[PDB]
Amino acid sequence: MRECISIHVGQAGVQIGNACWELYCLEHGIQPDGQMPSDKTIGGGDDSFNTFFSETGAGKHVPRAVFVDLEPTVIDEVRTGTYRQLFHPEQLITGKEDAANNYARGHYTIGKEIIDLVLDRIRKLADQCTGLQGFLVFHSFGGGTGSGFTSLLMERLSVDYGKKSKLEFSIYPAPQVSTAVVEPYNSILTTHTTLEHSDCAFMVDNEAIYDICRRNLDIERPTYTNLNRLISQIVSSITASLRFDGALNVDLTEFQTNLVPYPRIHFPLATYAPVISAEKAYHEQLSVAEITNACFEPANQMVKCDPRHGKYMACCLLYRGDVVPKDVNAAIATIKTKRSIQFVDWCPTGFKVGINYQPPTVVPGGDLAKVQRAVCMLSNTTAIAEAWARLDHKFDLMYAKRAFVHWYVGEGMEEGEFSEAREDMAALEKDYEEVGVD
Amino acid sequence: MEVIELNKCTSGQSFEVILKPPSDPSLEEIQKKLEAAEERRKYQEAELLKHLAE
Amino acid sequence: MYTFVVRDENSSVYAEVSRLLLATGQWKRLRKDNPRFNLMLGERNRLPFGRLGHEPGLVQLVNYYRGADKLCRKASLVKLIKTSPELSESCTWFPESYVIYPTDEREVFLAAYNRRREGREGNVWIAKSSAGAKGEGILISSEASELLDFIDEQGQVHVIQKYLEKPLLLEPGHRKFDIRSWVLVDHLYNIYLYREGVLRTSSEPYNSANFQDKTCHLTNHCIQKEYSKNYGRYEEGNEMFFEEFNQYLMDALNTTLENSILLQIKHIIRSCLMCIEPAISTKHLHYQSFQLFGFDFMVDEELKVWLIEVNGAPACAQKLYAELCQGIVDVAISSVFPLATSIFIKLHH
Amino acid sequence: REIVHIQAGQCGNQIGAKFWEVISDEHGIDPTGSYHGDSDLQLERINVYYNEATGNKYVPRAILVDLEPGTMDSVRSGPFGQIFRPDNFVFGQSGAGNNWAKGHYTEGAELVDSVLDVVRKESESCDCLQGFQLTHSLGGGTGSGMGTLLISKIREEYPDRIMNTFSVMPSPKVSDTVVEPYNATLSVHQLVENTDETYCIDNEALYDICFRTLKLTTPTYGDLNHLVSATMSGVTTCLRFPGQLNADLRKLAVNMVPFPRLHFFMPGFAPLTSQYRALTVPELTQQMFDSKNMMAACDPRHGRYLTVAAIFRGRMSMKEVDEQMLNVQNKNSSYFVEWIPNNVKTAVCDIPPRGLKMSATFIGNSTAIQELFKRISEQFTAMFRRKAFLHWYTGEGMDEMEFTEAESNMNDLVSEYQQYQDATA
Ligand SMILES: Nc1nc2c(ncn2[C@@H]2O[C@H](COP(=O)(O)OP(=O)(O)OP(=O)(O)O)[C@@H](O)[C@H]2O)c(=O)[nH]1
Ligand SMILES: Nc1ncnc2c1ncn2[C@@H]1O[C@H](COP(=O)(O)OP(=O)(O)CP(=O)(O)O)[C@@H](O)[C@H]1O
Ligand SMILES: Nc1nc2c(ncn2[C@@H]2O[C@H](COP(=O)(O)OP(=O)(O)O)[C@@H](O)[C@H]2O)c(=O)[nH]1
Ligand SMILES: [Ca+2]
Ligand SMILES: [Ca+2]
Ligand SMILES: [Ca+2]
Ligand SMILES: [Ca+2]
Ligand SMILES: [Mg+2]
Ligand SMILES: [Mg+2]
Ligand SMILES: [Mg+2]
Repeated sequence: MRECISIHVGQAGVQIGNACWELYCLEHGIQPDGQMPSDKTIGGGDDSFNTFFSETGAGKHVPRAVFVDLEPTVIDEVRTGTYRQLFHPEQLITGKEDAANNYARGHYTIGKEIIDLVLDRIRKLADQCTGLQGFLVFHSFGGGTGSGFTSLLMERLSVDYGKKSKLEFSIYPAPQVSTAVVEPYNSILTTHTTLEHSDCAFMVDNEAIYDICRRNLDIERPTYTNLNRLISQIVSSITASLRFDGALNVDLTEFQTNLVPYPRIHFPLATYAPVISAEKAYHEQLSVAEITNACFEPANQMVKCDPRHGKYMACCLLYRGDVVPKDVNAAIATIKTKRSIQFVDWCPTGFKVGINYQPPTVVPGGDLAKVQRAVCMLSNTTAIAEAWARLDHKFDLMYAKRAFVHWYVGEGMEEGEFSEAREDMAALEKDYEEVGVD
Repeated sequence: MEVIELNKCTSGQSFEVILKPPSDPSLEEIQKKLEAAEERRKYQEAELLKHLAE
Repeated sequence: MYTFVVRDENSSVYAEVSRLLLATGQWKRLRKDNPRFNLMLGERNRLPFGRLGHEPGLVQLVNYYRGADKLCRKASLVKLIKTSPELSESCTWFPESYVIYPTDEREVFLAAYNRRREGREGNVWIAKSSAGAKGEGILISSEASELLDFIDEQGQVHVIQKYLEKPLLLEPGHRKFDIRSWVLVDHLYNIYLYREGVLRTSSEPYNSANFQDKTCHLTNHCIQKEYSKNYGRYEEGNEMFFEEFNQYLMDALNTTLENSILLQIKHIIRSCLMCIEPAISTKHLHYQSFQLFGFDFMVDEELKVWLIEVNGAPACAQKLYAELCQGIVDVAISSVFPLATSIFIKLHH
Repeated sequence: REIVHIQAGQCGNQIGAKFWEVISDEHGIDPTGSYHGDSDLQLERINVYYNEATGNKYVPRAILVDLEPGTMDSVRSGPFGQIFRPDNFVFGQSGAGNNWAKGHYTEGAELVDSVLDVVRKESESCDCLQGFQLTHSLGGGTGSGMGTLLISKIREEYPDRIMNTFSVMPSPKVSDTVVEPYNATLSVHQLVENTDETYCIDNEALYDICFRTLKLTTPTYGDLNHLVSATMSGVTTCLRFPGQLNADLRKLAVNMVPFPRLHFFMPGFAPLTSQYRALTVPELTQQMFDSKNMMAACDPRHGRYLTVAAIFRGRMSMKEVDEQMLNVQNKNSSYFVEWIPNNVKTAVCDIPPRGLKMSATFIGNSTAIQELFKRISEQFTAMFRRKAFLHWYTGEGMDEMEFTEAESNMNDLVSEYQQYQDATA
């Protein structure tokens, strides 16, 4: 058994972390007080769920998680929430004032003053791991903390934990729910600085989640709570292999090995189905073929783009619920004859499939209906480069006038880091072109 | 289209389906950059305070 | 009201569409780089499809289908026809063609050529590439070696295609021609064939002897308007419209344009566009597409119709700009952005 | 995240007093500092503007400054006069005679250390000081000259804190003295350098609104100040109640100010009131963008919006809010610069202001504000080319060169705006 430490940075990272651990407790049968009746080894053990939960002699199951925000209002929710009893003070880290949506303020000005405290709290969790796998890092692209402090943390983690793997869950900025106008700056700066320190990053575009919530959950004006409970479902299906018995993606390394043949191109596209409104009492239950087919609908992707006009490097199907291999292969055979699914010439045209018999868990009283089977597809397609191109274009429009740049320089950042970061994204865009275009 | 590496456990199973075959900065360097940015902030504040003293 | 941007100032068709839209009082034009548009009249090259459909609250429509180049590039069309099961290894309406680079068919081509030589059948082929415009870069040869030599002397991928040695010749004049059909595909992937086509005719008589003279063989409007005398003696601008051509087919061949030719044209349009529909449909996309296509057809002396190429950014006949451009507004634009009989034939599928 | 409020001079104290009356009403605070509200949202961010004293009393974090006692005696006698901390009244006796030099260099110089003592005392009581807001006019002597002196001294002691002002611009239509253009031009230079955000409240616009829209034949400063307190409540709503957007002063400045000098905002409000009919979301959106609803006498159709913040208050369809905001951008698609993507941000607060079931406040960073500075610059030059009324200032130790420099800097500011009004992508 090898442990995984989750790190949640900034408002988005913290609030999504809160939703994920709520869902983990529902999935593993852990009550809000940390007790787990089904766990017969009191105060210890090396079960699959122990990869995410440690144990006290009193029988409490404690998340292997650290929460970090530069202002205390979001993390205080954790402290006074339903699952407050789960964590202890050492795991919650709040500062006095935030990065004001300013990458440079989160990375340089405030990051320098808090990084050693964060590492020390991380070191304490690591010291309880007999075989630490690595870290899962949740954060937004657009916030000053999520962008600026994360990138500093990732650099220091590569130093303090050279051999360990690091995975990201990153919230890509969407104007429909976005606060700041400088988020394209923060996104590019943090991607540039974090690129060589991340083994595999799952981008979630708030635009896509927002649209899924409006279209499938019939929520007129989705809130962060709506968005985060849907995101937590996707995160859960992605980390389930680390927390349950299985043979696919049982180690953080397996994510890189199965999804990332080229280190820089480490942003798999996630697609999830089915998303069904809980307000609908009766809903026709979708088959293996139908939910699998839905993995090739852009409307169900975590980032809106057209995989028909890209190339696949790797493709994983993660099913939860009443699924058997026979149905998966029958569905795949049909979908291949009907869909545009072109792999790069130097990769096998195939799918790694994992099935977990326990159906998805849904928060009681939430917006998602209980389904008998669901699937999350992780596909590394060049089509996700469309999301880099959009971001890079917004960056270019503002930077050509140096709009807002004085805010970053005023925190000690040099103007050259902008163009340096932008040139990195240009190379990234060219890497995707060279891999997926004829 | 063949299936391979079928692993079964009580909680589920996993396998692979093949349709067609194919054809870091140091700690000192980080502290350097952080202190460089802090010094640039200090220089700019010193200019402000000098301007205000004038 | 509705908003649109113009990013191909060189489009005769959409310059008129834009002009029509403004004259409606319900459309406003914005600067080329304003993202808050409802309609993009995009550029022919590098159209930024990946930036469409991400403006909150805007239904966005573009006048090109991403991926339609597969049909409108000479090399890609050959590859698409030979590999698409829907079009099969062999479909009877496209001339035997091969892609030759200076995934290469330089060998299978010579095989069929040698076979024809041994059969002493018509063994005339025409090499061409979508890199040459204005009749530049074509070579009609009876000898295969002359064809390949001409290819290697260039740097563009080329296709070699059997030359229709027995074309249908209009009379008087013993004159070759081709048919241009305009097809509009809307955001729902309805296929609308404009009721008015045009024949682009050769002014000089067809000479099956020497192919050196690239005039009586190439029916392109520019080659006739500059390289051939008597340009315009038979009809204005070497362009015959369907009423006259239909009347001719009746008088000369006791048949109609619909029966002898248009059935095959409609079949070929359907087959091509239905083939690529899974790959380019915007039915479940965050933005929608329509596109106007120019299909080019040959007719042989047996009244069999052959597809020659598909143009993705076609121009229009001067007499037909108004009607067709108005049709674009009604069928493709106003259908998505409503205001306050039919010139198209809907090809059901 | 505490804000420290400062009000200086006659205008600054009369407008500031009304501001505290209005928001004290919204947060449920009575004239004696006792809370008698009915919703927890009133108190969640009460600390931003109020200190808590024993007995669960709430004391405005407000400092009242003037060089004569008259107006501050009125405040202390006014409706909520007893709610202010008595130590926070700091005043002289000489007055400043509508003279920027007296406020900034002579009379004001003598009093400023006492003001900074009180400011330091409020700051020291803040768990995490967010910054300062100053209410003042630019046309007089104390608010203009001493107000900008205070901002400079505050910037010196608290260089890393945000400085925001509500600055009342003079107009010949609502004028006390001919020297107002001198005082305002001298002050604008200070503001260009030493504030992060300045709400430009134009007494010309306020008069026009009272006259043309509110149908007040003879507007008084009381009538104009009703518009200002309503506007100040609107623009501080996102600071005073739970919210995601422009939550604190620094995040707001980051989203509103693309270039450091261009931080002068045109505020707007709807509905304009001085009526029982419900106002629909479309009406709110159309009005708040209408030039007639702007508090600075500038036509937004004459320039372009760099950034816009819009705050909707009341219970309303947030879907309709997004729908109308996205709509109006298309009706004015050309008046938003295209090189700042998504530069219009919208916030909603369920608490409506007193007497309205819903309302909308508009905050625009528009290049059209250059019209306001051009107006001031012309009035300044008409007198300065003849050195008229200068002796009032040279008599206080000032030299003509200082006027020449202030005028140059404001013309630079105008040409800065014009530069970005012509800029395209
Ligand atoms: N999906 C989702 N997105 C969020 C959430 N909270 C914030 N965001 C998004 O994150 C971006 C803003 O970054 P934040 O995480 O709020 O900022 P921060 O990391 O706390 O850093 P600061 O600037 O110091 O506040 C915007 O694009 C928001 O839409 C959340 O709970 N769920
Ligand atoms: N296989 C063939 N057999 C007989 N004639 C042919 C032929 N291929 C081409 N032609 C003749 O050559 C002319 C030009 O060929 P092609 O269509 O490749 O050029 P092009 O791409 O310029 C057409 P357009 O002017 O519409 O763009 C055609 O109009 C036709 O008359
Ligand atoms: N809106 C408004 N403007 C005022 C008020 N009092 C004065 N003014 C304006 O402020 C300027 C006069 O400055 P004032 O504040 O009275 O002088 P000070 O005491 O030295 O700061 C002129 O432009 C007046 O029109 C007021 O109560 N409301
Ligand atoms: Ca145990
Ligand atoms: Ca590493
Ligand atoms: Ca004295
Ligand atoms: Ca002192
Ligand atoms: Mg935050
Ligand atoms: Mg062509
Ligand atoms: Mg006065």
